[PDB]
Amino acid sequence: ALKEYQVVGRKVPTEHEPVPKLFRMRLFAPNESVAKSRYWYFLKMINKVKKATGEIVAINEISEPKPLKAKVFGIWIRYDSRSGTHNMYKEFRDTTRVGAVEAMYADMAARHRARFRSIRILKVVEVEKKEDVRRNYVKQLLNPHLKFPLPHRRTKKVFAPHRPSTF
Amino acid sequence: SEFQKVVVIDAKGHLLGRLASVVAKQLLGGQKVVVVRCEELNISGHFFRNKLKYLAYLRKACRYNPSRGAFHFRAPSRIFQKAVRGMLPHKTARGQAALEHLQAVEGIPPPFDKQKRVVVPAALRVLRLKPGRKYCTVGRLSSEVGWKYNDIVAKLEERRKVKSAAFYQAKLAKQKKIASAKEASPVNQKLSQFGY
Amino acid sequence: FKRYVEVGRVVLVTKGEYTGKLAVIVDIVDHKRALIDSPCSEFPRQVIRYGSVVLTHIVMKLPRGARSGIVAKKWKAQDVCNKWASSAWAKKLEAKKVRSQLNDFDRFAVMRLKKQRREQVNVAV
Amino acid sequence: HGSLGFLPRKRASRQRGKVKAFPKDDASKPVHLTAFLGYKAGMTHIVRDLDRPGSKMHKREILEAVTVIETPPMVVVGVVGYVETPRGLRSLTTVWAEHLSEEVKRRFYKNWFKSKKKAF
Amino acid sequence: DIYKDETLTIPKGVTVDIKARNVTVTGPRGTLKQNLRHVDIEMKKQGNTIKFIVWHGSRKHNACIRSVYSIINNMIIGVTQGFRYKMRLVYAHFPININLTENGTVVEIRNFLGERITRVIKCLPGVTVSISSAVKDEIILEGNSLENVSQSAANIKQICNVRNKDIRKFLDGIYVSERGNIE
Amino acid sequence: AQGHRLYVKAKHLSFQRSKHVIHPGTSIVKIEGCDSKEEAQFYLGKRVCYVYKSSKAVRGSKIRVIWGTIARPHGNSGAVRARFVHNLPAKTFGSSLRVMLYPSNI
RNA sequence: CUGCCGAAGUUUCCGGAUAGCAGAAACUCAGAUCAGUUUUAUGAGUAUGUAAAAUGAGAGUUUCUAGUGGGCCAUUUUUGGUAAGCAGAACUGGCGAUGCGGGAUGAACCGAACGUGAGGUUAAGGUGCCGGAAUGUACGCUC
RNA sequence: GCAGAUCUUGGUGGAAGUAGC
RNA sequence: GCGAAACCACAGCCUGGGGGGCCAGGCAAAAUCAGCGGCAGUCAAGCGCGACGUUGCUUUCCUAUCAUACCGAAGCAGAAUUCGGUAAGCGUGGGAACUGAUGAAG
RNA sequence: AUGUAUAAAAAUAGAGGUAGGCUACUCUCCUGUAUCGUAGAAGAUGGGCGAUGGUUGAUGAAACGGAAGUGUUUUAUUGACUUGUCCAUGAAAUUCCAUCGAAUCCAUUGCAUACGACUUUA
Repeated sequence: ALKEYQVVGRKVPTEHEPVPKLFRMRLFAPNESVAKSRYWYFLKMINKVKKATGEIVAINEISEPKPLKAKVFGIWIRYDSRSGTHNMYKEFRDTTRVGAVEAMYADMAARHRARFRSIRILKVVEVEKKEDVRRNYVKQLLNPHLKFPLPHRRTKKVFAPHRPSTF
Repeated sequence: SEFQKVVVIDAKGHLLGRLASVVAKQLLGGQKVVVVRCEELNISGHFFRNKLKYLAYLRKACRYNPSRGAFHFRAPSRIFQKAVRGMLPHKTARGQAALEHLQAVEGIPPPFDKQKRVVVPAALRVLRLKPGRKYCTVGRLSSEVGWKYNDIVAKLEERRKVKSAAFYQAKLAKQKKIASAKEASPVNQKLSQFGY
Repeated sequence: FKRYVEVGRVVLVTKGEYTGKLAVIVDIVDHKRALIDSPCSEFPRQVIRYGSVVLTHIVMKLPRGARSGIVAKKWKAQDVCNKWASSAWAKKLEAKKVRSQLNDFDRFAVMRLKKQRREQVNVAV
Repeated sequence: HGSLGFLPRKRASRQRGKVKAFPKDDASKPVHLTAFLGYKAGMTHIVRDLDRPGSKMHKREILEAVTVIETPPMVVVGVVGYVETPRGLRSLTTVWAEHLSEEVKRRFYKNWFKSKKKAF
Repeated sequence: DIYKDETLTIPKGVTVDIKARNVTVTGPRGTLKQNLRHVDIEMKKQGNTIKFIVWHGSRKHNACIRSVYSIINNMIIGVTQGFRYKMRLVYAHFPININLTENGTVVEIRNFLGERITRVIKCLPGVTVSISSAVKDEIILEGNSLENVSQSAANIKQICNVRNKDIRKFLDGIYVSERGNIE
Repeated sequence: AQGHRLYVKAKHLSFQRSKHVIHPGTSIVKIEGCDSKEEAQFYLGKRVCYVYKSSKAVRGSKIRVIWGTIARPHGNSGAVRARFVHNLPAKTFGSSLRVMLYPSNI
């Protein structure tokens, strides 16, 4: 599973710097020991505050306020390739930001075989307007007159007596 | 949930490598399996898919007294019997005693026409295969490699169906009498409250 | 004849903790997930997938994404319950739920029942 | 040793020529026979005209090397019947005639003159 | 996508039936039966039309959707209007013999470049060919199934196919010029 | 013979084993109708046997018996892991046992 | 016959040595006497060595006495190198003395170091059959 | 105190009723 | 009829993989006998070089067909010829216990 | 082996049945956790009420069933078993689970041939 964590932190204050700045991140992590490890990863590449200098101040979970409402998420990904160069924008349709990034990882694990550390997610925004959705298939599950038969049907205990209906 | 002393598995619509693995365990389990209509088994992949996978097996013979090489059997029954021969430890005393519990025949001989024909719901083609896929039929395949008995069995099986169809209407007319007699017994409708 | 996945389609949860409860679909979110609810309050609103549910033929008129009370309001007016029970599908599945609460002596009393029933083979010869 | 179709070189089993294949026929044709039995008298030679157009001896007289075969009238004594099976061609019933000569009754026996001659 | 639909209006033909997974297309000229196993596609009837639908699939199956739409339409053209094609022969020195037999099914062709080879062109089932009388060296072949009709004349085009000579100087031969409906 | 059979039909499956090391002191038993390792908690503790028929007759009959009980569930398919007073012979793979319903707790 | 301890397989000089590793007694000290270790401090141009904190553990002295200066690999620098390999110097380990689960069988791979047994639980690796264990669940791929 | 030294002495085998006279 | 001796870890089927034995396979019936292009220069895809370009001289097996079968292309009227393709089946560029004869037995 | 119970077929982007004259309408499927039989001192000995039914045995059979007919159906006749329903006597101290015809040798033959065999005759 996944659990989105709000993380903020700073460095140790010195006499030269009495008040360090505070930096907020909204990232995803299956537990909290990897959040406060990924947090020092992003902040080291951007703010150059090393792990031997900074400290962690607050970790909290962000449960989705409306998990019962369908939504569509536009997903900004910086992907670290074998050449280490990919900015990616991808849309997913589901209910929860926790659930989207799981599907984001899964698709990204198939077509582009991305690992854990090979991905640094950049920004996640609940895209709302229908004219901004830039994908054909996501658009088609959003027309009022949608319909389809069931796919992947299959309706122990081997040796069935009669033929399955499969209808 | 079956521990019959003998089971008859009608094989039309099944896959080869999945039925041969279901059967191979039930042989070692102690049962006595008969696989009828072995000629109408299916294999994933199009017609030429296993065709060169078996025409390659014909190119493989010993190079000492070539009447001692591999015996490439052409019958649809022995195609599947081969499939249940590598699945079993047929070099031990428990393998060659299991193999004589399996009787794999084509068509339906009369000793198994008049018995129940169970199917395997874990090896069927309409389940395990994506719709609109390429599949080849073994008995339609092995005819093109030497099994010269296609036109007889397709003729023979057609006669059995209409005879079995005639058997069915008499059986269907039988329970229509008891369909009336079931509700005619008044005790059914006021004492159905035990679920029945 | 072919049944489909609509808005407001009545379904039946076949694999889950609420196995066998009549629920109605609300909003289709994907090709594998959906929005589903039932007026029975023991069934909370939630996202069932299609691999662990079975469609039902009965359909019901409802706009998109109604709240639970309005689902119950439309359920009570268009009486899906006891419209499902009219079918022969419900007769077996409900009788499956009675023939499994049968104790030993009652499953012995059905022996008497079918012994009072077997000699009724007196028919028009 | 180059005609591998006739290899391996081992002796035959039946002293009598065994027919393996039989000609394809139809139900529209009248009933007729295929096989027979004869005996090797010996080789001889003949002379005969040649009514063959297009040959180098068209309408000429050419020697031909030939073979006379001693063929008696042939005694039918019953039938066998085949049904067609997925396992090949099985024989269903063997129906013989009423009476047999001692000659064919010698076929079933190894010592006909010693034994009780009680066949059939 | 999740749907791919294309519907053609059914004409006054006798049958637009697709029951039992077979194209039993019967019209005013006659009845035609064909196997419906090109692809697992949704043949749905709606009044005076038959709708072809490919729901929740990819392009590999979706590309075949228009083929059955054309194939049924091709069958509709044969059921309603039929097909009538005229093939034109070319003779320069040795005229090519042509004899229609078995109601025009067995085409006894000979004297192609004066050759003694007996060219027997057996027509496809359901097509009748005849030597057109209006224009010399013209053969008129008509039928309901255009696919069997078109392949037969192409086979006829492959029957007296020139070989072992220069195609420029040796130019007279069998050709097809008119390909149209019977109505 | 339908007014009898107060046991449950089973089949001795195999010894306990790894790929190369087999442990004939504890067996594997497949009970009929037990198709989950949570539905095998009902047959935990029952006294199973293995009845057969020898040629030479002792004490007025010929049928001999090897008793034993059931200790653990085994896997995700409703097999169990039994334990017999004499270890079952290795030539009884795929035989039939009886899972007697006692000591019954239901 | 059984039990206990148990190496080096490289030096340093000149086959002989000394040291080392393993050992036996005598005799030291319960201490800061140590430690294939990490801190903090001083310096030194992230690394370098030096001293007194953490952490563990009882340390030390000689005397007299066997075996041992083979190598096979794996580790990273590395200069000379080129069609292409490679050649060589140094570090670290294994194996030599070591059986066992996997890796289909293999010493150089993955786990793990062993009295005799019972019961449980795992590593590596696996759960369609051979083969003990999900034809499990989920999502995307492929003709 | 033996399993071994192309070990010493003694006894006996397979090759074989073969090679062969 | 007489009658050795050499020799003797135990041995005896093949394929592939680390040999007769190991692993995975093919299989497997007694008991016997007789044969056996480079250099220099200009560019410039793109990430100081840079591609395609441009300028200077110098027994059997295997197809990769040698004919036969079949076609494609060619200033191929025809003959004859050239090129290309399928094609190693048979002919006229390369590789290197086995077959007989008895035999018991469900 | 402790019931040794169960025979349409085809399809799955479908199937079977329901009027009517080739159809329209309606119904059914979507597991067999179904159907089928099941008590008796090892299935006791009697009596009643309801029924012409069920059950199996001895046959006399007849129709069938050939892809291995390893079997099915209609049964006359005879008989037991009749729990169909309702009442009467018995069970036990196993007093806490153990359960004559052929063939061959010898003979004969030559189509065969190293020995064997094969082929003739006897």
